[PDB]
Amino acid sequence: MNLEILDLSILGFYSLISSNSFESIAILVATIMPVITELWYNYSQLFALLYTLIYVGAVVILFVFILSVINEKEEYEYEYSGLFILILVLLLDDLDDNESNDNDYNNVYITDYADWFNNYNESDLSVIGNLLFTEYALLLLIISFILLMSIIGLILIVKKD
Amino acid sequence: AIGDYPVYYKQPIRWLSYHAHTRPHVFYAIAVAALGPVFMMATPLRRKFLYDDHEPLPANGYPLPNRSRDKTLTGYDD
Amino acid sequence: MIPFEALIPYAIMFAGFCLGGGVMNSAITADITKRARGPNQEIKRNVGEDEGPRNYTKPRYNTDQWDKYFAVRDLRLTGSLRGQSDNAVAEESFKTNSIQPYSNTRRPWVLRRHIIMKNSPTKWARKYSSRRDEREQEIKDDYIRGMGE
Amino acid sequence: METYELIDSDPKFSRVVRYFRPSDYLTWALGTIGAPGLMVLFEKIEPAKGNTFKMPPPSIMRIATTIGFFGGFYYAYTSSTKRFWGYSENAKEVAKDRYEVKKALSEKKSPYGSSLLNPYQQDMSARNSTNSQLLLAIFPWFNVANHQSHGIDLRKYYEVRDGEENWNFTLPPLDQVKDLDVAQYKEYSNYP
Amino acid sequence: SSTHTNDSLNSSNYVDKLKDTHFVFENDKLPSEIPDVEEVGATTAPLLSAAYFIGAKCQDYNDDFMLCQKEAKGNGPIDCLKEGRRVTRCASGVLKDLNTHCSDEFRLHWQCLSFSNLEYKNCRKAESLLNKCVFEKMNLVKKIPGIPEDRQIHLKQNPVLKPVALHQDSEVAFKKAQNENSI
Amino acid sequence: MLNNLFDFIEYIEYWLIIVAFVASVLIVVAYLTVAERKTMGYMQRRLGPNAVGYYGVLMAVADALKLLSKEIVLPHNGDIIYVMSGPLISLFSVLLSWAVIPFGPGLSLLDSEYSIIYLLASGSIGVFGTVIVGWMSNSKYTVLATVRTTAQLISYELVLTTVVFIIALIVSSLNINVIIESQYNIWYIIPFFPLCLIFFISALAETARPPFDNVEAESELVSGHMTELSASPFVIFFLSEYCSMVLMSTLTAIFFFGGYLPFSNTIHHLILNLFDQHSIYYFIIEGILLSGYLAIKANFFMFSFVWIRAAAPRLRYDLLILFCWYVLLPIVFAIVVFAPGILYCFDALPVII
Amino acid sequence: APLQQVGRHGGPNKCFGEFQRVVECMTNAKHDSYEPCNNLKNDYLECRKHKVERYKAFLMQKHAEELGKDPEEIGAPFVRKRRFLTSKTLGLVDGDDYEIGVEKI
Amino acid sequence: NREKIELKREKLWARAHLMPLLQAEQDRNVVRRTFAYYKREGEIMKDVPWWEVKSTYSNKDIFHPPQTVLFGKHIDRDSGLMYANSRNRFGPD
Amino acid sequence: MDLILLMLVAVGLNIIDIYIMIEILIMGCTVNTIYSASLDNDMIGLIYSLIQIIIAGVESAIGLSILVNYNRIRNSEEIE
Ligand SMILES: CCCCCCCCCCCCCCCCCC(=O)OC[C@H](COP(=O)(O)OCCN)OC(=O)CCCCCCCCCCCCCCCCC
Repeated sequence: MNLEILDLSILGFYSLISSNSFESIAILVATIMPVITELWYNYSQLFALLYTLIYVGAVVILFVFILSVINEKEEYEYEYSGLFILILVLLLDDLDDNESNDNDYNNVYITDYADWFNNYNESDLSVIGNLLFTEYALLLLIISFILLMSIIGLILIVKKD
Repeated sequence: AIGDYPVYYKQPIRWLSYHAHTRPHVFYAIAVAALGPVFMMATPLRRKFLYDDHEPLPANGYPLPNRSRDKTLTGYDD
Repeated sequence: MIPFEALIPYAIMFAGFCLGGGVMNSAITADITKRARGPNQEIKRNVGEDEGPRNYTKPRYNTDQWDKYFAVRDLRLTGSLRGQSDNAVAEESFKTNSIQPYSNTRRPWVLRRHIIMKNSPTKWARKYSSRRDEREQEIKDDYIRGMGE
Repeated sequence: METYELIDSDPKFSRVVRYFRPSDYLTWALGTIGAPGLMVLFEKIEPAKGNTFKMPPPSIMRIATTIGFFGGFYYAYTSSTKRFWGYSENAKEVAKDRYEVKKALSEKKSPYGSSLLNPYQQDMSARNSTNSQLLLAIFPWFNVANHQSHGIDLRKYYEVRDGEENWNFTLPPLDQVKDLDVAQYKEYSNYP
Repeated sequence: SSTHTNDSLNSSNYVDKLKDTHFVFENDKLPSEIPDVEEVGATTAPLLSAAYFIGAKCQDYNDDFMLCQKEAKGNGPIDCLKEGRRVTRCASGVLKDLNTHCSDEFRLHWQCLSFSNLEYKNCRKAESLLNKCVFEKMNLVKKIPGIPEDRQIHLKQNPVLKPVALHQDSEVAFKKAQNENSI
Repeated sequence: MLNNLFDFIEYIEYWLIIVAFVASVLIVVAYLTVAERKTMGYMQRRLGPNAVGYYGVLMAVADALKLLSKEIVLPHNGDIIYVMSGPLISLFSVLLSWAVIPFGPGLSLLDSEYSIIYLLASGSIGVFGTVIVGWMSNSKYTVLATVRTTAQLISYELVLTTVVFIIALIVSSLNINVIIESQYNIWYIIPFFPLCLIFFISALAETARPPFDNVEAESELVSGHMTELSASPFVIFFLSEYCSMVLMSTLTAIFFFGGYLPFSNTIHHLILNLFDQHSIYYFIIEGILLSGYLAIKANFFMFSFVWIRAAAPRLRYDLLILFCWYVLLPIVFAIVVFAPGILYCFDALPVII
Repeated sequence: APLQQVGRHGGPNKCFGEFQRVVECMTNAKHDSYEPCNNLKNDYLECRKHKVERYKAFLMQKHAEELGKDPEEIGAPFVRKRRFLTSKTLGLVDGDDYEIGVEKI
Repeated sequence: NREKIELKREKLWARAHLMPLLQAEQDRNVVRRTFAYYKREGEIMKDVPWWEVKSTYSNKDIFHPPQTVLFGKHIDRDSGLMYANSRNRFGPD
Repeated sequence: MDLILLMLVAVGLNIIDIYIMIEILIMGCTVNTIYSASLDNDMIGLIYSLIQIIIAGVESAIGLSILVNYNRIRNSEEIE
């Protein structure tokens, strides 16, 4: 019983009914959490933790910006919607969940055959660091160049003087 | 000039004294950071005076002998 | 003057760590050792008269892909992921008891069910445009048509 | 197309600087003083403030010289690089390069020199640094490693050219020269 | 490295549930045209204990099998079946000898490894007794290639890293050989 | 029975191990509150709790039970989401962080080569629980605490993360158990004494403990984000905050004092030589000793958490922001360059074994 | 030439060999057109997705359905729960059907 | 750290010596399952005269083991708790 | 349901809600990259995935700063 379906259905229901900005940043948290958990199992545990390390810090900075901008607008603005139409919209979106139309690729399972040739076994993060600092060191240096531009960019935009 | 700000290219030693006294969080953070590359430049001195580098690890797969197969090899046959 | 009443809570906190360490170190070690005795419950539980003193296997940590291969291989030889055996020759059952995991390769559910994340120009083309699938079906059709020759 | 002999497709940083001609230092010096001169020239063309000439402050002159110092060196570095690449007249550089390589070969030493980088890193470093001088105006990147991918054959250093008979250099076979790929994989084919 | 794959057992059953993993068995043996072989029955601990003895005894067959793989140009699994069976029999012979000449020393070593996270640095006392017994009865010596003979870590007198918990059976056996063998 | 019971226990054995593990952490957290009051009392020349249970051993039970028998204050019963979402997220974040804490070699619920990342990532989630309480709240003191809480996170998060990365860089591993075993010959307190002080300062900032107790300053913001909390929401937040104190105290013992490694190797061998390794009694004693070594080191820093509270006044949060960015960050970034330079110079780059 | 298709341990993965043979064919001077390298490109794409092999499996399953063959009579036995890879299924001589321990290795 | 390098070297050579025997066992397993795949395909497609049993790769000089399979009996279908009511793996129950 | 542009309703009616939508959309591409890289056993794709996370984080900081200054300008009299 894939419980990931139920969690996404609940998340999608609140996306259509979210009114204030606080409910929107809560939607973002309710989006990263299914991504991290579904990454923690199945595909990649490494990037599930990397998503938590980086995006959670961004969420707090996002949240503290909301406290400086909320201006009573959505605390009294009315919304109409309707319970019946919201469920109908979510039901129709539930009907089609096939992102690809290659039936053979989606219905036939495959296996891999492991080999003992790799006596030197290390984590994927070490291999990423091996290539990032040697093969693609230019990308790493340009990324630091972009980070430098952001630091200068933030100061000039925000600082009054 | 009992407490003036020294000019770096005229009094380099006095200029360093100003930051060591007024900005300790800057003078000593750079001093610790500088010793990193400094020890890296002293590596050749260690290579000749203390000991040599270790042999590289066999982290490149199975070591295949650089020779043709021995066609005269038998034993443990079917 | 050492106040012993202030040290009473620390002694209980000291016992708190020892409770976790004592239970975890012993129960986990015993469970691994018990399951390494044999493939059936009559050997795991009952200790034979001629059997020697019990040698315990401690929990394994800091593993890699090679240890995952070893654990499956040990399962097919002893019925335990950490079973013990130094036999020179394996049983005949080891030849044909290999385990091969077959699984689907579909995208994560969040990628194809999130109300926002699933929408992109390429994802719509994959989901609603037959241009990619019609062309790729030619390769599948070429396979059968090239048999008779 | 004005083409000359290829010396080194990825010349080392020290090799490029050593092979500087007197004109290369001249262009380096002109770049160093040109940038302060341009600030003087710009003020003469149109003063920064007012209608009369006003010398730029010495703080501007100091930073302008530093910018010109790196700008002049980069220009000189590019000019010397083309001689290794063969895009420019390099008969002086060819003769000097051949003498150094033959001397190293006669000593059973690699012309490229010993390296701290393993076989993968030496090849990786060459890929990053090769032809990087084409973007030297955008951002710097230099060959500061002793790799063996220089786009030349050491066989061409065995043939004797005019003016080299008196060099009296004896060249052993390449398989007996240390730190060469053809003289490392003796025991294992995957380990040097 | 605990990265999930499609080639072996994953970390938890939740990974299997998301992947819908099927653990598939095959009931067919190798075809009769391929000669049958006796598979090695040693588990992880005995194999790690005898790793350097298999290499010393079966070095030429290990190299020949691996040289067959490289010279097969992608057809290694099929072409090198004959070379594979030589390695399996040679490796089995080493384990058979260890069970007939050095069984007490062999079992003491790999049981220490099971007791100490399968780490070589934590069973030097048991390994030293095993290495001495194998040499005196099989003329096989553990050797670590690429380094000078006296700079081998298993022969180091005072290692920086030592086991936290001593193995009592190893300690008793080591003392029984110190006083008796070296009078 | 008998046969059907002797395998039922085996079927449920590992759930008992987890339940015992949960009880082990809760007992330390429960009596840390009692220990803190007792420790501050004698330093302040009072006694601390000694009249709730024999010599005060039931003080933690009374405080928890009384609050669990208190009315929950909320605008409506259906508003149980608002005042419980915050504390539950904070509690789950710190409890999940304990999964990668090894009481012995391999004695951790979660073992992975990325345990360090999981530890830092799980702790960052707990910050989101604190800011949830200030959800367009009508309480002005709750709102002011949320602003201060975000400011403190910006202070310690960069400093705390980089210090842990230096220790991981020294061992070239992000596995906590590998870091513990790497300290057999030297405890990292000696080579990295500045980092241990920096780590402890960041630990105080992370837990909002004095002198960095700006989130819950009684003389500034009555109770901070907990001013509107009562009964169970207060307990869960109170439990989570003290669970972080134990966790950070245990982390300090792991990163710089060898974790569970014995104080003296000779004494460890002598005690274990009194027990037979063929019996389970050896491994019961071994777990007590190894965790006892961790407990003694962890109790010292839990003592130090109380010790600094009773000896230092509170520092303003804006001063804390300048403290981390101007002082702590340059120092830690300097060390992250200094350390590889030393290791490469002497041909001692770390590998995992 | 930049590295592509690098395995999780720093070496070539399963499909690098197919990719390498494609590059060698395309960059070889003896060829006049890229037609001889077309078959090598299909193999590399087959290595990653196995789309043709999955299609072949689709035909075999569909063909057996019209013939009335039961899937369990011509298929391969499988186990869905890892804790139930019992020693009886593995064929051990004294194999029991009790579940195996997969909680903590 | 310098001892860890020597310890790392000892571990790497120990795995290198065990590699040929472990891979030889694995090679036979792959060959055994490769033949089992084509035997299953041959039985299913025997009534089709024009069907050719072969891999989906044009390079016949490179060994490509099939990575698909057709699912048969569900051995642990009847399994409950603490015990697998395992069905017969070799033939009908 | 996607072709009728249903996602335009799931996005809230605030400027910061547009920012959240962009982060989710970019995150979907990164998840897809991890999905492909993990199946292929290709660390190059994981290098791409890490770059996409770092680059997207830079984008959020720049956009927030513009939005911070934009909100500052309206409440910028500060006569008090
Ligand atoms: C984690 C355990 C402890 C937290 C449990 C709280 C459960 C509440 C629902 C959790 C979020 C599920 C997905 C919904 C997305 C966010 C929508 C939202 O704003 O929160 C729902 C909450 C319900 O109240 P309601 O009145 O119906 O909504 C307002 C109607 N104008 O309306 C509110 O605004 C109240 C918000 C309270 C604070 C919630 C902050 C977000 C919590 C996220 C943590 C869990 C991560 C997501 C897990 C489920 C993913 C689908």
